[PDB]
Amino acid sequence: FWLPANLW
Amino acid sequence: TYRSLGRHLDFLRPGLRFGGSQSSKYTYYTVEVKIDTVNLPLYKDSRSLDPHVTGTFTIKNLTPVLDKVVTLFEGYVINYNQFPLCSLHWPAEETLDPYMAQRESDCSHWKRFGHFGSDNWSLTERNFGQYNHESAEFMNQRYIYLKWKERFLLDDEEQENLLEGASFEGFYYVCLDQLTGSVEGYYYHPACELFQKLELVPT
Ligand SMILES: [Cl-]
Repeated sequence: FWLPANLW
Repeated sequence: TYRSLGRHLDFLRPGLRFGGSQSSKYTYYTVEVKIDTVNLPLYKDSRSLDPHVTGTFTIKNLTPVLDKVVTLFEGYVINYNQFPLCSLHWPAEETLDPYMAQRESDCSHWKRFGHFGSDNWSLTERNFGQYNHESAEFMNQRYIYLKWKERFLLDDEEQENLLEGASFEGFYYVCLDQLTGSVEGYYYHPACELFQKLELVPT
């Protein structure tokens, strides 16, 4: 699924 | 009277693990995929409407708190006949609605894997111009195309049930390389014109 922007 | 039991493929069979990543400009997660069941659409009967693949996704360290997030997914295999590359030509059964996309979406996403010839592309043909009289049947080509969609949250990979927001709306275009076992994917969200990239190899 659409995964979090864990690099943002 | 009787119907075929199907086949299992060296890189599409029950019990098979893949590991790798799902990533994009602002995302990187380690992921593991496990194949639970396979029912390849070798012919057209009633069973070919049931999911051709079922398995699990595992996301490692999704939150700072949750070390393992596991989903159960179902999917279908492109065989260029009843299940062509253009999803809008799939059978009208309602359980296939979650896998539909516009023709241009299917076209561009399949093309992007880079394994098609440069010739004869038409947005108005049910296989976008890529399956002809001299093409091999899908199981006998090097690259197999699939669509996957998660539909349940689980606790462990031993599968007991515990998905409805926007972050679950799309699906994966998937391409398996039968020669090397490598798997590539694009998670496509209808409402956003960006994807996430899935990259896996067998464990
Ligand atoms: Cl057509």
